[PDB]
Amino acid sequence: SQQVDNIKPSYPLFRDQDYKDMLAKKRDNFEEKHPQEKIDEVFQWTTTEEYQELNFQREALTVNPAKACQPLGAVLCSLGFEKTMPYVHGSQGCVAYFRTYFNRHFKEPISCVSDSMTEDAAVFGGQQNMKDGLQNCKAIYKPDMIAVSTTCMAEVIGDDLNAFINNSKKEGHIPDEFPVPFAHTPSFVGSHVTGWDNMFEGIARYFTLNYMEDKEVGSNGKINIVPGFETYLGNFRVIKRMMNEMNVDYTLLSDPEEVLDTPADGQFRMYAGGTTQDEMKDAPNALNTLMLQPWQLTKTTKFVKNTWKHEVPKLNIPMGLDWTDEFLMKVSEISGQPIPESLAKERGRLVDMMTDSHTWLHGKKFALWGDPDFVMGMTKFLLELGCEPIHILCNNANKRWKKAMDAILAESPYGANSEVHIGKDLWHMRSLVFTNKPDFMIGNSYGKFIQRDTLYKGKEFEVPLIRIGFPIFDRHHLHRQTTLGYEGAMQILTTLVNSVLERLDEETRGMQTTDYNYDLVR
Amino acid sequence: VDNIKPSYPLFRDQDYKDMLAKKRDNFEEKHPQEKIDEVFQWTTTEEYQELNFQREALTVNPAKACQPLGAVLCSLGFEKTMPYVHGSQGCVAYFRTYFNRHFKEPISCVSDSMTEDAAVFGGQQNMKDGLQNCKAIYKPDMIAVSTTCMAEVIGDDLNAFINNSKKEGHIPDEFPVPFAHTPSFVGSHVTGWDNMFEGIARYFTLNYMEDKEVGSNGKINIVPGFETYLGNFRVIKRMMNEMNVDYTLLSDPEEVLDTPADGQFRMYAGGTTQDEMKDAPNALNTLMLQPWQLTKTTKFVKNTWKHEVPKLNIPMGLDWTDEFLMKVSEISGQPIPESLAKERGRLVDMMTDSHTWLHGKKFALWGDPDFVMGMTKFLLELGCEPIHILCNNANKRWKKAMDAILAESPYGANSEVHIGKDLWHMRSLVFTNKPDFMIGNSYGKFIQRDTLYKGKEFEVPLIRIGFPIFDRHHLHRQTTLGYEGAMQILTTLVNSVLERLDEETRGMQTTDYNYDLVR
Amino acid sequence: RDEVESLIQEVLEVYPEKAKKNREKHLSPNDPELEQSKKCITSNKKSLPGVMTIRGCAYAGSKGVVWGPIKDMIHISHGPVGCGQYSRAGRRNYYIGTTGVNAFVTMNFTSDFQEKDIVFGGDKKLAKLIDEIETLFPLNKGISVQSECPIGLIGDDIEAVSKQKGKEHGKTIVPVRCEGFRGVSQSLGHHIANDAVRDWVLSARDDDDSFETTDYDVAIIGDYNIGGDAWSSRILLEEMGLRVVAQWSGDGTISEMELTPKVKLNLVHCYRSMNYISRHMEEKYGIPWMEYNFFGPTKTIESLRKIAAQFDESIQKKCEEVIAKYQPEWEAVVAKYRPRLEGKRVMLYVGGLRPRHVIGAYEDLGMEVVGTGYEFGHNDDYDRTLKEMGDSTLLYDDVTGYEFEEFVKKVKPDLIGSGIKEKYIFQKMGIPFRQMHSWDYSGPYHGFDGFAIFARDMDMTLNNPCWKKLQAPWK
Amino acid sequence: MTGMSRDEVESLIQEVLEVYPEKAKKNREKHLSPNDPELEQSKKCITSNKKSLPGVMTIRGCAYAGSKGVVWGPIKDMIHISHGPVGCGQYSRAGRRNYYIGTTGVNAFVTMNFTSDFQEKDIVFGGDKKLAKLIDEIETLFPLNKGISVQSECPIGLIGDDIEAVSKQKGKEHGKTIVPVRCEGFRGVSQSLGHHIANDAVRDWVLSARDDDDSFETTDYDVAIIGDYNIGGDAWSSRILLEEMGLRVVAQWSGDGTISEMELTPKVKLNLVHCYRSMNYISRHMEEKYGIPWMEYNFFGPTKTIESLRKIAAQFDESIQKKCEEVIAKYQPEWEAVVAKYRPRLEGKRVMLYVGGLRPRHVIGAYEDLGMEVVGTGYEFGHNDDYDRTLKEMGDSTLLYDDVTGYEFEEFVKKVKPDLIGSGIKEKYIFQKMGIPFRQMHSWDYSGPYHGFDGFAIFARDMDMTLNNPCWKKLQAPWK
Ligand code: ICS
Ligand code: CLF
Ligand code: CLF
Ligand SMILES: [Fe+3]
Ligand SMILES: [Fe+3]
Repeated sequence: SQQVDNIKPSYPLFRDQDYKDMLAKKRDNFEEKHPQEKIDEVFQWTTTEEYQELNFQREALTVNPAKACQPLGAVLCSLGFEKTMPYVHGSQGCVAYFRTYFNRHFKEPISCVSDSMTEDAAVFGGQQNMKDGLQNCKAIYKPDMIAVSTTCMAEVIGDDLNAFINNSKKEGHIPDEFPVPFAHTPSFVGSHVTGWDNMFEGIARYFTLNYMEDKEVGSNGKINIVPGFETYLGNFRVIKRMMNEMNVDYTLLSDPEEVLDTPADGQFRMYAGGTTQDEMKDAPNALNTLMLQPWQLTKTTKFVKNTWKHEVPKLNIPMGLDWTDEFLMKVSEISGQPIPESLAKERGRLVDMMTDSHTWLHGKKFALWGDPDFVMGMTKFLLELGCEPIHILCNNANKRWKKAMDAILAESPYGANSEVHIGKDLWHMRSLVFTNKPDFMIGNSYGKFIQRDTLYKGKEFEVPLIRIGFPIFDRHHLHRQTTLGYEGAMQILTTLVNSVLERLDEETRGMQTTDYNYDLVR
Repeated sequence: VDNIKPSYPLFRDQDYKDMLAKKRDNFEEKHPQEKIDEVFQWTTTEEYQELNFQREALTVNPAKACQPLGAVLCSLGFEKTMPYVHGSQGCVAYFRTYFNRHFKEPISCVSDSMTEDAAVFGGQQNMKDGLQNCKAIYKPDMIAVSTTCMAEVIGDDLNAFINNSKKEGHIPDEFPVPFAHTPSFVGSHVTGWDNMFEGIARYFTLNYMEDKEVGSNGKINIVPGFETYLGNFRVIKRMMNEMNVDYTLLSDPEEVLDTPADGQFRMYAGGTTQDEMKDAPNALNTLMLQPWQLTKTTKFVKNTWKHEVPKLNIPMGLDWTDEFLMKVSEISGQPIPESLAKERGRLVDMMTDSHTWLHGKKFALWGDPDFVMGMTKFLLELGCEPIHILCNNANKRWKKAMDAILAESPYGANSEVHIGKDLWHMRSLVFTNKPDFMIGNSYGKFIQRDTLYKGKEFEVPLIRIGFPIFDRHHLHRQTTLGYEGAMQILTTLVNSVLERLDEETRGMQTTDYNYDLVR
Repeated sequence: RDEVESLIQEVLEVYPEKAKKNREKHLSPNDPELEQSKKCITSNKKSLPGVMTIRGCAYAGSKGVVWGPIKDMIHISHGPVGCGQYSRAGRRNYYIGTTGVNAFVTMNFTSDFQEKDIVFGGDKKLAKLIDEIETLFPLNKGISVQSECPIGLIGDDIEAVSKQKGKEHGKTIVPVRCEGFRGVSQSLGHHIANDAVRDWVLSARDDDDSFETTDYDVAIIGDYNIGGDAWSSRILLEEMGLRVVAQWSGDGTISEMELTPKVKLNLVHCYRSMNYISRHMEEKYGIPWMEYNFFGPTKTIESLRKIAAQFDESIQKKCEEVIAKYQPEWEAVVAKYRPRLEGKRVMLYVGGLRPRHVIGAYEDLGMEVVGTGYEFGHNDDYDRTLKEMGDSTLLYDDVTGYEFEEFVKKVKPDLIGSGIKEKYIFQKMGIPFRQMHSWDYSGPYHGFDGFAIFARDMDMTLNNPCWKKLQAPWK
Repeated sequence: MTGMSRDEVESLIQEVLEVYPEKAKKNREKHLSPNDPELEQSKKCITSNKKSLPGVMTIRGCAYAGSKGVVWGPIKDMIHISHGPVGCGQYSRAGRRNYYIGTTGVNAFVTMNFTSDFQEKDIVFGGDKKLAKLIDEIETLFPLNKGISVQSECPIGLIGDDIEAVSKQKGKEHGKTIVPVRCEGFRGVSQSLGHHIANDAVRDWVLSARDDDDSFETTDYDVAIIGDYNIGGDAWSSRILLEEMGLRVVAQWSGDGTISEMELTPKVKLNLVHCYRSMNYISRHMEEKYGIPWMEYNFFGPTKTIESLRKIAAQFDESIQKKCEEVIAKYQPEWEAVVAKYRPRLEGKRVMLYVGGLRPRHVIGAYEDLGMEVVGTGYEFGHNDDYDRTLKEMGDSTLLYDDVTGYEFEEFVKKVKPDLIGSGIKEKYIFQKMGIPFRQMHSWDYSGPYHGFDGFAIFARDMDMTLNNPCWKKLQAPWK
């Protein structure tokens, strides 16, 4: 039943007694459900150390991975270039998932096309799909550039992207001069951040590899910045803002912030902003290139060092306090531009907030997951805050990354109780937060199911989720936030301390039981 | 060790529970828990609310401060200016502590420590010694004098006292000592800000109007009023800079309330210069960011500076930020840049992206008159229903304007505006006509505790927007003005709905359906 | 209307000659007097390469749509990590259970294929994975292996692994060859998933008559409980005196599917996804199946009476009792919201059922559907749409991103109902948008209780203040 | 490195005094002095309890803060009216962390702000009629309150209001205890006079309520905790130790205190005074009238706690003394583990303290139990007897500052260079900007309790957390 002035959505509607009786009858008569005592016993078992041992012994089954596949990262990289259409050579189901995935995180239109390879292309190849798809995409959406990646189907059948695109231009389906950079992005290798790295390297080598003769390092007086797979708009904005503050000429290659934040003013903009082809062409002329996320940009770093002859600095992700200092000083050294007093004031304000909030964050235990560079930066900032990241997880990191993380934790007294897990999913994380409970989780929206599980064991066992990372689906406009620089550190610091304070208020709201310590002032 | 428990988990141990139970049962002579429960249930009913709204002498949990607090904040907005409260020192200790806990920053303010001796002979000697000591010790460029209620009750003449201090050599004749009478039994803290600003503006410009020409410096004055969000000062400056509009933000405390921690303490930082105040009558116009709390300043600026002072609402939400930008554009002749149109469009895009989770949501809000009016206007723009609009400071004129704003919107039909009511009135309102959320300062946390105690389904979560915020950190850095402020408010509101929904749907096998990954 | 054909001609000029000639077959005005939609529109063909098609794949239609909602079964996304990750908890097929213990819908079980699995096969990895599932999730009641694209390309044999492991563990393991390249859309995923149900689950209790049966046993087929849609439909059916033995597949169990061959009537809500299993059950067990529509009071009342006519007079008497009981509720909803929605025009584009099933609900609020289309509807889907849509009204099969935008720019509807991939495109243009797949995370919309939510949601979005504020006042 | 010599401390005192005007410098010179442990009377080295100099950033509050904020407000079952304009009650609302157990708004009212909210009509024509009507509304809307206190703010004593007459009439009318407190903020020089006024209000209106009442059963081990305000549960950590010793804590006020506990105090055998400054007035009265001995005790740090517990137990029979050794032995491993964990990370650190009237000397033993040295201390409103007790508890040639100004305390810190500063919220953010770790000695930085053995673990954790926090090593920008 529905009251016209109290219309209930699904959650309060099905908690009505008539729906409760229906569901109980359905469960008891037809569902053949396991008895609730057995269900409770099994759930209690899944929270124990014995279950965790079996959980971590598995080698074939992945449960709730914290990673995506390569072409998703390639699409995001392609979206960072001016009037560029992401084009995934392969099956159309992948593109529908890529677009939907980015739709739900950014709440924005996501432009990406497939050439709809089917069972016929499984035996004959996707050459005809490439010729028709490139011609149709150019004719319909009129991009200045088509960036081609691959689905796993095209990779498994061994389609030659270079030959297919060359044959498309020779047979007149697209002009010979039309830029069609390509990258093989196999989804059974690496993760989405690997696809971003491959796509950027493909675009960079498309525009510069055969034109290195007239290039001179430092002739345009700029600094290239490669962000990598980045889903926070504020991270693109904070880097540009800091470079403008230092009066440092820069080129942000793969800049998607404009197209991922178009205004709603009565018009739809398929394209907005993005790195121009002239910017990519002139990139070898820069003084240097900075990898914002060096752990996911190894193929790009190898290409830039070997082809552009840029001495890419060994810079960490500019996260927290120390690494933002190192990034700013490295930018200052390369460009010769002094760090302005405004940035020193911003750093001092971040230090002031660190001082103001240190009592509520010291000793706080965190389990975190995400992409390798974000996780490393988050761990570094947590150590700077006196927090203990006790469960550091990265589904898509290698052993070299784990070695660097262990060195970072060894440098800090607050990393002594820390364990780094690589190649582990969020079902592994669920075991970790049950057996060695942190105060909070830092991760994407998939951690909400871990919080539900820990709450089900008990309120005193619930581990609240702090939503930092990708993807964020159950909150709105968090993609506008910043995690890089002093501004990003301030936003992270404010989120962390107020998560502690909000959790403490929830624990102390109980009248006459915990309402002492329900302090007005914290 | 390894589990050192602070107060909350420590006293929940069984040994402390047994101790507290024995203490209550043997010595406290407490009312029986059944009677306590019965009385609490009574205080949540409509019958209690009618008695609650019938009181005329008792105020319970007010949502306002006293005038000198606003005067101190206004004084802090001027360059190297020491707030100086003529009166008893207990007021200044409270003013500094109040601002210390909200801004998490040092707050400079001095008292002349008027005591029982000054209750009979006046505070003239305290003024002479205090001005001399304050100048010699802290070396301000300017001393802004307000009053505690003690000095106002005994009728101390600020003008005569400061004049006698200069005549007898305790301070130089040319040293600027603006003053304002700020009686705490009149108005509220925002009234003190208005009085202090009018006193400073009058001090620097009233006797120097002869050579002033309106619009000769080509700038626009901005008077923010009592503002405790650093981002509000920042957003106004940023918007004027991107419009290439020359402006003068009078009473700009942004820098001194956000000094960096770099091994040095800065008692003074930034602030409106005395030349800026002196040249203010030469501006094209003056804009009151919070016109309802700036009436005395508005009257002075219109009648002395001969500035038109357009009837502008607070630049909050979408419509009123549009009006502010178009009024700035009209006065300065500078077109609104495409960057601001893009920022407005992004705010509209977020309004579109979040409208399904905000439509129909019921809010009880309180705070200062202009912030409440702007919050109500933005809530109506979002399709939300502000059902309990409370303002302890506002007059009947403000209530009339709010009723007109609500009458203009179909989402204001179920709205009631309360003036002269405190947060105990608000507690009854959220019990008898329950909103989904309350927007207010940290004092609302006790209302949430009460509504949770009645039941989880009755709990009204508090969204912390306003002043003061004591139980959260660095919220004073955020913005409520402009498109950026509207975006921050929207993000806070929609994610408060989503976080509350996740809390209600986290229960495994009971409400874990609708615990959606995608919202 | 010649005007609609003129619009179709104008949007067609952008395409190259080969792409254009293909697309004219998929756009046509609606002719209610036409009996066969083959003579006006063409469907279920291959998507043109290089266009922003909205369609998914066979894996999305099998794992996402049919198998995934089965709560007591673990569904392995067999292959690389991508497909299972993007489809994890994305459909809102509601269920009741303890996730990770006896329910696994919002979970992402995957084999996470690496290069070694692509090069040397993943049959051994699949066998090991099933063992790990048995150890770590012992309360699962069955396992499905949803093949992603590489599985059918590297020559893996998941049927042999499923057979051996099912006998070894005494479990039902369903190999589904739903490789995303197999068809042209999610539609073939429905057929592959339905055949997997028939070949591995449906005949489990053929020689088992222990389940007690009544004359009023029904099974809901093709209702995936989107926001509790099947629960809102089930309460109406059981208030009518019927016993809903099974529902496919939202909130469904493996045992419910095994009990379906014992019902008296199969109520098919989504014909497109589950007509395969309904025809098989009619030919094998003799169970009649009928299509029903619980969108809006008018369709719900008609379907309830049509269902009750399949039983004795006692059920028909209870049907009039249910209709009378809910009559004040939906009449109050209409009285409240029809004045705010009367005359508004809607353009719809959903998958294989909703482009035509929701039309009556819109017409109950005074609204008019001035255009509709299917991502993967067949000719029989468009046959059903012809009479449910007004004359000279736009129909678009497998509409591209460009075509749908151009149609909206000309038709100018007051509301668009479509998927998440076009939600934010038309919100930029200032047209109110309602998600017709996830119900914009609201719902349910089925039954009488769902109609109140539907009318509230249409009113909330269409009449939202945000839509009057897209133009800057100074522009 | 040796601590500052006496000569260097006087030299530092002279330098800070230079910028003062001559009249101000002469006054301030009497309030700064090196510590002389060999000195018996602090009058000959430092001067206290004088008027604050005008125009200086004094940290002191007012008599209203010392009466309403300190003594009366923590009484949970009583409603306390901030009689006057809205400001005083608003700034003191829930700002102290006097912990209590109750249903707020029903039977407990500590974090509540009851005020008469004076307007100009109440200033001009008086607020006695408004106060009478206000008390009626309190009775109607809060019927479970067990008493009412009228805390006068500054205008009450200036406009000639008569709150004693209103309180007497309304108390008879409602059968309720109404305590008029003339704690107008201008009356004294600090919160200290607020303590005396509040104590006299307790004596004149509450303490005699059961003089002819003997129904309450009494034991030989009855004690009352006087002047413990349960800051973060301080009195609860102290009470558990006393009752483990076999004592019965009949009364504790004001922290978590009730009006009935205050009325039961004249029936105890011993009055344990933690804060002498705020409650020595009522303790002397109870000794002179009821013959109850009172003794000062210190539960800061294990060394002071053990000494105090043994000294308390010596006031009773051997059974209490035996239980005292059981309590000391039971908690010995707990605080020794705390010392073993945190003393290595705090040994040799130097701390400067500045709190109101008790904590500048009471917390010194806890710091010394952690290996730390207090190189400077001072009082906002401590009297000469407060400084008498500090002399022996404080190191030789150590800076002492009475009613220190904002300038003076900053200049002292710049020269002494302490590793840690313990002071109020008005000094917390000044010294954190200078890069010196700061701990609030009033609110315990919203941590605590610090009393007793359980409080010592929190205290050592808090000192280590702030002093050794990584934030302090990053104050300087690397490029600067
Ligand atoms: S199954 Fe089909 S696309 Fe019939 S794949 Fe799709 S939950 Fe649509 S129009 Mo999403 S044939 Fe169901 C459908 Fe309709 S996922 Fe749902 S809304 S009624
Ligand atoms: S059409 Fe469908 S969704 Fe596409 S792959 Fe094929 S079954 Fe799957 Fe999968 S991991 Fe990523 S998303 Fe693909 S490239 Fe492969
Ligand atoms: S010394 Fe003390 S705190 Fe000061 S007034 Fe006097 S009793 Fe009170 Fe009150 S309302 Fe505001 S804060 Fe004052 S100016 Fe008056
Ligand atoms: Fe958006
Ligand atoms: Fe600060």
